[PDB]
Amino acid sequence: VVLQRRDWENPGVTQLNRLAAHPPFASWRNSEEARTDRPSQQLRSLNGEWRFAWFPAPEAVPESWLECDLPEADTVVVPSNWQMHGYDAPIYTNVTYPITVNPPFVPTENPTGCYSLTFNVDESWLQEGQTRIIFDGVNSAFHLWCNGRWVGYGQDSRLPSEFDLSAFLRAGENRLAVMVLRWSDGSYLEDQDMWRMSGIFRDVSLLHKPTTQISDFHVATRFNDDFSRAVLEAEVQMCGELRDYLRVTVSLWQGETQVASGTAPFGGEIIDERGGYADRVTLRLNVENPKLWSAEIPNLYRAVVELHTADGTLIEAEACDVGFREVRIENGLLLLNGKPLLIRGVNRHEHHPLHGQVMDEQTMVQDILLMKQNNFNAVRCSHYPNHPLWYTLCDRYGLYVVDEANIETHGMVPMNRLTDDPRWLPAMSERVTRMVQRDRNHPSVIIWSLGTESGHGANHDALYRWIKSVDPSRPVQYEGGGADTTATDIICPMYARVDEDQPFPAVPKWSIKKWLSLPGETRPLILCEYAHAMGNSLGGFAKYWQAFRQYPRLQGGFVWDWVDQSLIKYDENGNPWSAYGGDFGDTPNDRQFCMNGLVFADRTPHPALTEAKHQQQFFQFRLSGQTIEVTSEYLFRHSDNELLHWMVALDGKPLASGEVPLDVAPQGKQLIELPELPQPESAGQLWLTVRVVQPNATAWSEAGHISAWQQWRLAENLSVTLPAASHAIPHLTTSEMDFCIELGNKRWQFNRQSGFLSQMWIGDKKQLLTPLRDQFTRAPLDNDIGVSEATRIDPNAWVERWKAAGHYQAEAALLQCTADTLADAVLITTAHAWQHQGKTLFISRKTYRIDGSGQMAITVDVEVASDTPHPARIGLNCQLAQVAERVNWLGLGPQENYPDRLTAACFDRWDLPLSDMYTPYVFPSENGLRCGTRELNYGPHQWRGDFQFNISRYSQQQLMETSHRHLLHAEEGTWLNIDGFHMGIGGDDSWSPSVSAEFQLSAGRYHYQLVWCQK
Amino acid sequence: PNHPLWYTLCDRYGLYVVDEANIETHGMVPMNRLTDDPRWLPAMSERVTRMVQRDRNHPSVIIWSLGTESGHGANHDALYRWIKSVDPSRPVQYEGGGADTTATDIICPMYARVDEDQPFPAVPKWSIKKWLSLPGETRPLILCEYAHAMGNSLGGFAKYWQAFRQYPRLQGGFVWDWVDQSLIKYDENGNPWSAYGGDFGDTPNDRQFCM
Amino acid sequence: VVLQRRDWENPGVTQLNRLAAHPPFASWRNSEEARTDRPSQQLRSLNGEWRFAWFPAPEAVPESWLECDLPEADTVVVPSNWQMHGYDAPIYTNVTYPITVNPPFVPTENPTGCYSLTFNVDESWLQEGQTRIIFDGVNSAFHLWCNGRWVGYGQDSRLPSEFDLSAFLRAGEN
Ligand SMILES: O=C1O[C@H](CO)[C@H](O)[C@H](O)[C@H]1O
Ligand SMILES: [Mg+2]
Ligand SMILES: [Mg+2]
Ligand SMILES: [Mg+2]
Ligand code: NA
Ligand code: NA
Ligand code: NA
Ligand code: NA
Ligand code: NA
Repeated sequence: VVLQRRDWENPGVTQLNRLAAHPPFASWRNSEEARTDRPSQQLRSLNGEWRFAWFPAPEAVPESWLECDLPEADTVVVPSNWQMHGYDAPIYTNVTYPITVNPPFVPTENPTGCYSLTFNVDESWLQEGQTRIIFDGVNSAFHLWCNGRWVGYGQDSRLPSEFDLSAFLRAGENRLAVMVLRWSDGSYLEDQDMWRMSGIFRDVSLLHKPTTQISDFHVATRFNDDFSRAVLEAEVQMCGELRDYLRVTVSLWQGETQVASGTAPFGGEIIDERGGYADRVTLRLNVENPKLWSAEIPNLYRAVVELHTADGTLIEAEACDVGFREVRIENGLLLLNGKPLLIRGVNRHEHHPLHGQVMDEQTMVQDILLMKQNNFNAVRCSHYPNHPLWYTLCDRYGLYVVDEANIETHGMVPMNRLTDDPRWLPAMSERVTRMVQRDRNHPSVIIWSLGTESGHGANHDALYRWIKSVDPSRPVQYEGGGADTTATDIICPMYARVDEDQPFPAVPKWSIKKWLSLPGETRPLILCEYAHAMGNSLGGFAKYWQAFRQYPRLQGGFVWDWVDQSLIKYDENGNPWSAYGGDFGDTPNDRQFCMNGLVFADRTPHPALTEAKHQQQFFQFRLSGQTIEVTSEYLFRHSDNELLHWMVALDGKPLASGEVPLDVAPQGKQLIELPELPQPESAGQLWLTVRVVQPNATAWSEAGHISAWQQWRLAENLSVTLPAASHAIPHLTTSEMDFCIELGNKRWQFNRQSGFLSQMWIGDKKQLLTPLRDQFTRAPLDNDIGVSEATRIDPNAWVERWKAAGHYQAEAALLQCTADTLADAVLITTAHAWQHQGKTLFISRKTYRIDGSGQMAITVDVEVASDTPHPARIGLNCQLAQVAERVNWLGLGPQENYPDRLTAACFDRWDLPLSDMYTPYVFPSENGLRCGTRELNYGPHQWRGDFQFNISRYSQQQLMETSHRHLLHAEEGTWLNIDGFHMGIGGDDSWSPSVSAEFQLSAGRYHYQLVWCQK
Repeated sequence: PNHPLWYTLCDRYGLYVVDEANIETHGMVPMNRLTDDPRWLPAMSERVTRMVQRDRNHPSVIIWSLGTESGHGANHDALYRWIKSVDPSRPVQYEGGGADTTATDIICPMYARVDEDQPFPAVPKWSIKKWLSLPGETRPLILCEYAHAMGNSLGGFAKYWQAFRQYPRLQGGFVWDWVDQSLIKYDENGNPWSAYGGDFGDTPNDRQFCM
Repeated sequence: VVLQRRDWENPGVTQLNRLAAHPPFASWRNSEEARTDRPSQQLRSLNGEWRFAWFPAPEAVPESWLECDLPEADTVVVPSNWQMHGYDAPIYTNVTYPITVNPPFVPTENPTGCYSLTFNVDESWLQEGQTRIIFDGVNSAFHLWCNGRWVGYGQDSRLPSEFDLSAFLRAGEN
């Protein structure tokens, strides 16, 4: 009947014989083991080596497989995605469905994973009680057999499917057969922008419960006005035979101390004309001065739920961690424990570069640590319920969680075609209701989400109300249909900009500041997605945080996103490389658009992470005279693990430093008076830097962890002393093709046909491999290219405007090249025009002054045609012959920083290996820029001025021609790009121009000056 | 939902209609055991949604009902909101769980009395005059059932109508009910007689309570 | 698979292959007929004399009934309640369910009404367009076959269940 019914092409069948959803169970038979959360003899893992065979369709599966192991099958580890063992290709598509849109049907060619396990069951498990199997995650649908007999069927890839195996099992050896389908009608609700994989990718377990059992329990905590008193309310349900001797005890523990306890027989209050629930009981425990849970101090208690007889014989115990906290929206503000939150959030998919969508504790812990170390306090489960351990870890480490139903129908036209259809209400309801039933006792979950990108349909309204009715403790949000529909308690837009309206028809994205005050609007605004961190991105991040801090009802947002969804492939030599869309033969695909993370797949930070850390700081600073004002943004905790280190330096040379303990109340202020600083012995700019340091290790950070910093310019003494007059006078030599200048062991050559410096000599060793030429282009960033889908060739994108205007094609045309001998110098004057098909794009006018001290002063004045698209940069580039080990600069750093992403960078003297001056974005682009640089040192060379630079073994040309970072090859010398000016990188989104007007190079006329010398 | 012709005739002759979903779980213990269970939401939703989809163009239909005697479950709230979203032109009413829950736009009690309170635990039937002015209450009151017309009955009918006329927000009600549910049986001579519960060998039965 | 699935003991299955619900249709091919609400040639009634047999359970239904009229069956008027034709007793109960309260299960002794009809369809309906069958009320659940082939299943006693018969119909007797 299984092949005949085709349950995987019927949205009215989402399960068969599946048990009811419930909070995490372990069926402890000892209360102390429940209290301490130790392992339970009644909960076994079936994880490990299973048997697996791949088939192109369920019709290709032999009947013998149900009762006997296939000899051709392989032994594979479970949990796994079968794409990660190479049985078929993972597919990366964003919006467009990986299957033809013909609901409820899927392709007849539907990859089928046949899993099986031969395993033991002890006789004691079968002599009494109930033995069930739990599949925490099967993608996307499956039938289950046990000992050759059909058990049931399940859909929804991201929540546990449980089945009663009591009547199916024998003492001794037993065999499970699991037929997993890659595609089902469930897939229509699973159109997340991620790799499309399949298999048994989450834990498999066996759970033994007694016949008379705890079948459900809900924990609620309510508070008085000042949170000095709480009532813990615990509703407990049983299954089995009802009896007068039955009792439930809920006890609450803080460490080894029992704080409160209540005991009652079964039988709820009368609720209607037919009485009440005889199979339910509600316990109420008073708790004076509860320790409150927050992401700042994750105070937890332990609730133990004992099912027992009147005289104390235990039947079973369940338990959970309890966090006493209230979440409510009042007067337009989201309040936690009566205080308005500021969400420093990030979206986090479950992704591993080797294991695919299988999650392990180590990876989860690594993520949480990195998130907290970088000043995140919140996470969004984009876009499905997570591995169950995730919530336990967020409970214990302290992160706010948006728990989100596994519903996305992005690729439908229009987006709400299914979600407005009552025929799809049952499938949708189970994704929402079974999530709430599983996760409702986790304190870390503060907000429910109805899913993502599924338009706004009547089904959303129905399910919104269901949650509000079933769990009044948490707000419900949902972004679809314009982010402010009747199905959301919070205005939760994606990539709405700070000041700029994007007034799309029907679903406009208003400036977030504007959105709050639209006539009749009163709700809080928290972006469910913002600051798209794809490649070289997070330009404009500081603008969001300034607005968040200024506007009470702007309460933050969740960055998109945490980790690049790249996957490891191996080349012919067996060396690993990072792969994206299309690299597995998957087609259609959306290329690099799966890589939007603040960290690489292996959790190495992108440069943008530090910009997020700095903007998300919990301490704010002001300077007035000798006084630093420190303001705490903590809502609950005092600064009891913080000291302020301060340092004053003169152009990188340390002058004075000290330490002061921080003693700041939540939302409080502390004034720190700096000692009288000694006056500088020379010219230059004094800089004050402050860092907040955590002396002690925490659960989430090491001793000496830096949590916050800030810099200010102090006194400046401009240099008024002229350089010591030189005896020597540089000599000019003139040929038809060159102007050469010589001074001691130094020589400069200017090509009279090109008009550029073609060579320089130290001794008589050549310094250049390529001439020093103007550059007005950059290897395009992902933000420059501006595509969310591989098929789109968008004329509006920056890269396309540059290409169409001929910026990449423009050839320098020489207008002037003259040489004059001065009293103590040689002056070379040049002028070039860059034209494309008769149009003058740019004019560059330069002077090079070479004096007797060996310094070459370059003055550059550029004209940019007002009607050409604003250029990516205004600078010079050359390939140096030198390959040196180190780069030393006085400027902003140490990490990569761009004009609209430089707030985290500090001004100082930095020294790094050359390789650190390149950022290995998996899709190569312009990278490694450092701004506000007054001095750069590389080998024998020094450049001085006020410029931005990048320095690497890769030319802009190679970077723009190369699609993968592992395909890059170090070129002969060192490519140097020195920019007078450089365009913003943007990032408000990555599929439309996102660079703010103040960071575009639109001034028309540009001036910069550089001194090049040998040190 | 009735035979489709009923709505056509009510349109043309002129009667106001409460169109009601085919959902009643009276015999459950407690009454909301199914209607508060998410497993039964799909079956319940089709009884509501497919009614609205059929009858939403009939002018005679002025109010939707979520069914009767099924307590008050979270499934009622979901479906209440579904209707309000899909068809804002008609109020939604539902009596279960005490006649004034979050799943009803109209206080719609059954057999609430004019002056006399019946303060049952959980689901009290207040005096209708008193019900209207309970703290915070602002909704209209229309009894979905009153004046049980069983046998020699309708004593005190005038008392309802005096109150309906005096109180603006007491906007009437629906008598229980129109027609006796008696069935024709025939005796030895082939003479017809009116039969009720039990007269077909049906057991358990509730006798004349169908009339 | 019909007897094996027991769709009538599963609240997750309320229908199979049932068409979307909609307001009353008549598919007029003349605008003046639509305006005046006169009969439509495209809306036929199948009310009248049908064949009927009673069984104590669906397991008792002979497989031959799918493709051939039962000789022991009676000719009855439809629409009708079969209790009113004396096939079994109507039950009057108020609150207490007529069956043991054990959701989603019903008694094994489940009175089964086997209705059948032989009918002709005019030629032009076979060549073009979509032909559906509408059951305005069936109490309480039913499976449907057309020319021996299974069509679908429906619940809810008080709303129409509609099924596309286009791929099932043939020239002559159906
Ligand atoms: O709006 C979105 O933009 C992201 C683009 O990377 C990603 O597709 C998210 O899943 C989606 O919610
Ligand atoms: Mg299905
Ligand atoms: Mg999407
Ligand atoms: Mg059913
Ligand atoms: Na704010
Ligand atoms: Na993406
Ligand atoms: Na590139
Ligand atoms: Na009145
Ligand atoms: Na009655």
